[PDB]
Amino acid sequence: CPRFLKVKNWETEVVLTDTLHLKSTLETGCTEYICMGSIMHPDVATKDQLFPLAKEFIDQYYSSIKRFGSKAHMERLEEVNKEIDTTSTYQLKDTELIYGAKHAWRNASRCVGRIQWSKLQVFDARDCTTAHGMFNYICNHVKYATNKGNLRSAITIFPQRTDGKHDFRVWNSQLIRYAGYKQPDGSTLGDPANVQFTEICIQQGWKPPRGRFDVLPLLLQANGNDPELFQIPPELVLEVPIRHPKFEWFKDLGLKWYGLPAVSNMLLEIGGLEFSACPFSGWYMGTEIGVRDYCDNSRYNILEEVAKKMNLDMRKTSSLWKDQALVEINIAVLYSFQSDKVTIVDHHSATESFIKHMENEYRCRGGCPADWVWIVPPMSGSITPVFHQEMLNYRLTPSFEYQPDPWNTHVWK
Amino acid sequence: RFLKVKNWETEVVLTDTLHLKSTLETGCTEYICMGSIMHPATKDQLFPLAKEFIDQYYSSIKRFGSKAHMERLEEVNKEIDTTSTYQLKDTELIYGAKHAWRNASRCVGRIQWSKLQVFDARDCTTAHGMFNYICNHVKYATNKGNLRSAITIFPQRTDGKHDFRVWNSQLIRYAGYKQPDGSTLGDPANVQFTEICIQQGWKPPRGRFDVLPLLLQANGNDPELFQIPPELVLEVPIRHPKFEWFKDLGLKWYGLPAVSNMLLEIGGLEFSACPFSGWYMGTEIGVRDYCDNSRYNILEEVAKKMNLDMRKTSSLWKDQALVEINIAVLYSFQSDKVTIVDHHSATESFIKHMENEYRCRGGCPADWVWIVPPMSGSITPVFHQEMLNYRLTPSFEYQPDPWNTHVW
Ligand code: HEM
Ligand code: HEM
Ligand SMILES: Cc1cc(N)nc(CCc2cc(F)cc(CC[C@@H]3C[C@H](F)CN3C)c2)c1
Ligand SMILES: Cc1cc(N)nc(CCc2cc(F)cc(CC[C@@H]3C[C@H](F)CN3C)c2)c1
Ligand SMILES: C[C@H](O)[C@H](O)[C@H]1CNc2nc(N)[nH]c(=O)c2N1
Ligand SMILES: C[C@H](O)[C@H](O)[C@H]1CNc2nc(N)[nH]c(=O)c2N1
Ligand SMILES: [Zn+2]
Repeated sequence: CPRFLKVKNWETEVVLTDTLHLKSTLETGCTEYICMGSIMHPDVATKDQLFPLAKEFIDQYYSSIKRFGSKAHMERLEEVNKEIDTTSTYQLKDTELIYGAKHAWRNASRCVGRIQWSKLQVFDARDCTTAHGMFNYICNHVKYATNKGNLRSAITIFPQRTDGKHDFRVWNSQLIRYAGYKQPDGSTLGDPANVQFTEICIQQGWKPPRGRFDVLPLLLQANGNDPELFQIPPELVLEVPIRHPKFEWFKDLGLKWYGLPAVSNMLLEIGGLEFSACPFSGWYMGTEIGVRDYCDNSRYNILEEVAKKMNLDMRKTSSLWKDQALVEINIAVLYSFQSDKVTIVDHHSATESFIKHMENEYRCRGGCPADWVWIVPPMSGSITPVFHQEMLNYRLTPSFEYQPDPWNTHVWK
Repeated sequence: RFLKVKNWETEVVLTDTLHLKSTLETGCTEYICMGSIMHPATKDQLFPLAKEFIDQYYSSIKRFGSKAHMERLEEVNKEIDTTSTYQLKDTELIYGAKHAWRNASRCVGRIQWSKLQVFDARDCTTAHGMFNYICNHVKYATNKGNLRSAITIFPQRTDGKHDFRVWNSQLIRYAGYKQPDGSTLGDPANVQFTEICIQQGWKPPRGRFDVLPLLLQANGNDPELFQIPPELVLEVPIRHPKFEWFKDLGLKWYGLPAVSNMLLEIGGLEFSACPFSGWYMGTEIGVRDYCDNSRYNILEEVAKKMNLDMRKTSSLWKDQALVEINIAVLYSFQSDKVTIVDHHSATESFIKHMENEYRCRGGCPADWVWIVPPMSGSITPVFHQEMLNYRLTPSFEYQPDPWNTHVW
C-alpha cells in the first residue's frame, strides 16, 4: 500500500490525508477486483496467536499515555508474556480495559456518533459469575445510561472468552426491544424484526402480553450455562409517546418508542481478548426510529396509515406520498423526544458533528475509518454533509465485531 | 469463487459468478475499501484487449470459435501489426456501446441497456462535423419529449495528440456567473466552464437559465464554439400541483440529460468523445441540480414560501422543502409529456434488472453508493440490496478535463 491516501469533500473541496490506514488489521472483504462495501457481513486463540496481538495492543496503550518504551511498558509486556505462557490467556488492567473499549468505539467505522467516543462510561463486570449477576449489572447500566432522559453513553463488559464453552452472552440483540408475534393468518403483531427472538423467549418460559409494544425480557447466559429469563423493571424502561406538533391525529396512532438504544450482541476484541458480552448504549438519531423502525416494510410499516390520514394520493409513486409521510413521521419522533426531554439527535446535527469529528481525527490521528454506506442517513442523504464526503474504510483494533447468534451455537445442558 | 448477495428486505439471495470475468481494478484492497471514492496504448498491449473483446462478441452471438470468429481475430491481428491499432466493425461498435452501458456499475437506469441508439461518427474530422452529429443526436434523443437513449461515437484516440473532445461536461447545461458581490447567478457547478466560454468569445446573456454553447475539439485542434439551435433544446417550466406560488420561483430545467465528458473503452480502443443521453430521474434535477449547497440552492426560499419553522434543523424544514421540490419536478415533466422517472420506479426497475442479469448473465456489477437515490434511501428497494461492484469491459471511464491537457 502507499503511505498517504487522500479523501475529498466534493461540496467543500477540502482534501484530507489518511495515514492511519497503514495500521489496519483484519480484512474488509474487498479485493483488487471486487468491492464488497455494501455487504453487511463479508475454538479460541492459541498462545502463539495471542502474543503478537497482546503486544500490539500494549504498545498502543503505552504510546497513548506517552510512556512508550518506559520501564512500566517493558514490565507490562513481560508480565503479559509470562501470563500467556502459563495460562494461555491474560487479564487486562482496568486502565487498559477502559482505553480498549473507548477505542473500539472510536474505531467503529459504521458509527456516526463517534465525536462522543472519549466520554464513554465503562462498567467493569469481569467479576460476574451468574445470570442473576449479569441482570444486576445490566439494570445498573440501563439506569445509569438513561439518567431520567439525559442519556449518557455506557458499556458494561462481562468476563472474556476462555475456551469457547463458557461464554457469557446476552441473547437479546438489544437490551430494550419490543416483541413481535406471528399470527396464524400471516400478520404480525408488534415488531416483525423480533419474531424469532420472541418465540425463543416464549419457549424459555416467557408469558407474553401479546401486545404491540411489549418489552422483551432479558435472556442472559453466564459462563456457558443455559440462558435465563429476567424481566427488566418497567420503571427502568424510559419510553416516549409519539405525537406531532401539527397533526393532532398522530397521537391516535398509539405509537411510542423506548429512549435507550443499547446493542447487546456484539463482540469486543481488545489485545486478542474476546468479550462476547459487552452491552453498550448511547442515544438515538431520529431516523433510526422514524425511518427504519416505523417505515421499513418488514418493520412497523406505518407509512400507509400515516399517508391515509394525511390524505395523499397513494395511487402514483410519483406523487412522492411515501417521502412526504416519512418526513412527517420523523418530525414527530424528534418533537416527541425533545418535548419529553429525552436526548435525541437529528440527522442534520449528527452528520455535521461527524464531519467535524472526522476532520479532527484526520488532523490529530492521521485518519478516521468510515463506512459511507452506513454513515449516510436513510433519508435526505444528499442534503447532509457526509453524502459529499469521500471516506476510507478499514478495520482498526480494538474493535466491535459481529458474532453468531447464540441459539445457533449453544450446547444445551 | 461464487459470491452471494442478499436483499435484507425480501431475503432473496442471488449468486454472482460474473465477477470472475473482471480484470480491471476497483481501487480497494484486502485492507482498505475505497467504495465511496469518486475517482480511485501500444501494439503489445492492444491485441490481448482486442482478442478478449472479439472473443466475448462472438460468444454473445453464439459463434465462438466460428470461421467468422477466427478470421476476425486474424484480421485484427494483422491490422494492429501494420497500423498500431484497428477499427471496430459496425456490429462490434454497437455491441461494445450497449455493453459499456450494461457494465456501468453506477447507473440505476440499466434495465434499458439494450435499447440504445448508436450513432457512428467515426468519419468525423472537424468541429463543424461534430456539431452536426451532436445536433442530430439531440434532435433524435429528444423526440418531442418521448426521450430515447442514444450515444454518438466520434473517432478513436490515435496518438493522444489528435483527440476528439466535447469540452462541455453535458451537452445541455446552464451557465453560472461569478457575481461581483459574491454569490452566483445561474448554475454554480458550471462557473468555470462558463468563464472558459466567455474567454473564447461567447457573449453571455447573463440570465439564470442560459444554455451554454458547445465547445468542440476535433483531431486535437483548438476547440470551437457553437450554439445549439434553441428549437432543439426542450425545457420544462417547474410548477407544483398544489402550491400555486411555486411557478413564481421562475424555475425551469432542460429535459435531456446528456453526458459528454466520459471515455468509452472498447477492445482496447479509446473513444474520448462519446456523448450519451437518456432521460432524467427526478432527484437528479430536484435534489442535486437545485438543492446542493454548491448548486442552485433554493431550499431556503421554498421552505420560506411554505412558512416552515427554519430556526432549528430538527424541524426537518430542509427535508420538507426537498420533497415538495421533487414533487414539482415530476409533476412538471409529466404534465408536459417529457419522459422522467421517479426514484421509486427507477429503483424498482433496477432490482428487476439485477434479477434479470443474475439469471441470464451470472451477476450485475452495482455501486450501492451511487445506485441509492439521494433522498428517501431506505424506503427504496435498492437500500436493502447488497451489491457487488467490479469492473467489466467495455466500459465508460472518466478522463481529465481538456483544459488541463490541451496545448493551444
Ligand atoms: C452516543 C450516541 C450514538 C449515536 C447517535 C450513534 C449512532 C449510530 C448510528 C445511527 C448507527 C447506525 C445504526 C444502524 O443503522 O443500525 C451506529 C452504529 C454503531 N455504533 Fe453508534 N451511536 C452512538 C453511540 C455508540 C456507542 C456508545 C458505541 C460503542 C461504545 C457505538 C458503536 C457503534 C457500532 C459498533 C455501530 C455499528 C453497528 C452495526 O454494525 O450493527 N455507538 N451508531
Ligand atoms: C435511460 C435513462 C437513464 C437513467 C434514468 C439514468 C440514471 C442514472 C443516474 C441517476 C446516475 C447517477 C449519476 C449522477 O448522480 O451523477 C447514472 C449514472 C451513469 N449512467 Fe445512467 N441513466 C440513464 C441512461 C444512461 C445511458 C443511455 C448511459 C450510457 C449509454 C448511461 C451511463 C451512465 C454512466 C456511465 C453513469 C456513471 C456516471 C459517473 O460515473 O459519473 N446512463 N445514471
Ligand atoms: C449505541 C447505539 C446508539 C445508536 N443511536 N444506534 C446504535 C446502532 C445499533 C442500534 C441499536 C438500537 F437499539 C436500535 C437500532 C435501530 C434499529 C434498526 C436496526 C437496523 F439496522 C434497522 N433499524 C435501523 C440500532 C447504537
Ligand atoms: C445518460 C444519463 C441519464 C441520466 N438520467 N443521468 C445521468 C447521470 C449523469 C448526469 C447527466 C446529466 F446530464 C445531468 C445530471 C444531473 C446530476 C447532477 C450532476 C452533478 F454531479 C450532481 N448531480 C447528481 C447527471 C446520465
Ligand atoms: C463522497 C461520495 O462518493 C460522493 O458524494 C458521491 C456519493 N454518491 C453519489 N451518488 C450519485 N448518484 N451521484 C453522485 O454524484 C454521488 N456522489
Ligand atoms: C444492503 C445494505 O448494505 C444494507 O441495507 C445496509 C445499508 N446501509 C445501512 N446503514 C445503516 N445505518 N444501517 C443499516 O442497517 C444499513 N443497511
Ligand atoms: Zn471496497
